[PDB]
Amino acid sequence: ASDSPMAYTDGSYQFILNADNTATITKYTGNEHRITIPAQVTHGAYIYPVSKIGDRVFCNYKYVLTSVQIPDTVTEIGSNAFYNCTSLKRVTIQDNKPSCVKKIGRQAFMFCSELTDIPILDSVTEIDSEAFHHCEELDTVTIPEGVTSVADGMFSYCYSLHTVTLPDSVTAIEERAFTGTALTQIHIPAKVTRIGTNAFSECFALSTITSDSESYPAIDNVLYEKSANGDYALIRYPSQREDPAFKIPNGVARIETHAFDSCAYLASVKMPDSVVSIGTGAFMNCPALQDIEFSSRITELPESVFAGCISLKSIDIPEGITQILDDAFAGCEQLERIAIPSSVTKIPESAFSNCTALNNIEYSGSRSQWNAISTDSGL
Ligand code: NA
Repeated sequence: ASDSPMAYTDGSYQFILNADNTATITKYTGNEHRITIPAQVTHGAYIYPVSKIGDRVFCNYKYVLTSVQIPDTVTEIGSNAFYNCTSLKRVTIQDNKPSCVKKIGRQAFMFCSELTDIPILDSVTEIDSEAFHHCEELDTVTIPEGVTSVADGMFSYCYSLHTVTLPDSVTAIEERAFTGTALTQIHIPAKVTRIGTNAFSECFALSTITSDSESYPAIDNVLYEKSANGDYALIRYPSQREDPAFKIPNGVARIETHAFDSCAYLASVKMPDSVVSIGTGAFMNCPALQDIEFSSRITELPESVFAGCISLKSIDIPEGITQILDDAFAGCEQLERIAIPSSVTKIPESAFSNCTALNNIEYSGSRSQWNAISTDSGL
């Protein structure tokens, strides 16, 4: 269908009729700053309980909006229902009754950056992608038993969110689910079998990691992904961990993207030769990082790998690296010396951008070989 179903009006609300003799609110035509979703609507000879807030009803609401009250008849909140309601403080249940909300749609509260009170989460079984993306004032969240995954970007950039309780029923934490949050600790429940890329990237306040998952063990307070073949990928080193040095264990095959981003204290890192690849921005914004011992089996320095590593003074790029990608050392203001092997044939101009102390480039090849290095790479 290229059109939505036939809608009726009851006061400031429009609605459609559901197959189970309930109604879905599809439009709001008022301009209140304190919203009360109706528990019932009338059409013809019948009264319909309101079971759903339709997709986008308050999406980009142009008027001032501070609070929303939902009746306990509502079992579903549509996608983008309160998208960009940036002064919305609270979403409560009428008469302080228990929430009956079971499903929350994609981006339902995305950009509700002042939202602090959300009791609608208490009996939910499904929450879709980015439902609380940029809810910058949420402080603690409890996901109830019955939720089976944390959908992608669910709490991305929830800057105040310092504690999240995940239930035993969660089997997946999707991509970017907690990117940029204020989590001080993480507990991975036993049934987690998938953690998506950057689920814990930019977690600047993280100090402890615990896990009951055999697929995602916490080994010496570091989160890993363990593959069926026994290989491990290091996925999250806690940024607030105070140890000046860390040696990545033998048996780790990959340092995943942003695994060591924003480490406030880490000064020295050592890689085993089992490490064959490093993800984008693996050590970005590590301001105390001074010494790096590389694996002999890596062949690339990925994008932004050491971007913002402002204490880095000297670095020896291992023989066998064939390319140094965009922004690899961008903003390394104290970098004075870099040894580049003749195997490096690609270095974009941005790789050493804002490297004002850089006065000693030790290149093991000839001037002709140096001039043959390609400076081409997209963004
Ligand atoms: Na090598």
